[PDB]
Amino acid sequence: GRCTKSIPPICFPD
Repeated sequence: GRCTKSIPPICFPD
C-alpha cells in the first residue's frame, strides 16, 4: 500500500 517517488515510480502491495 506504499508507492515510491521509481521513474515512473513503482508501487508495492504494502
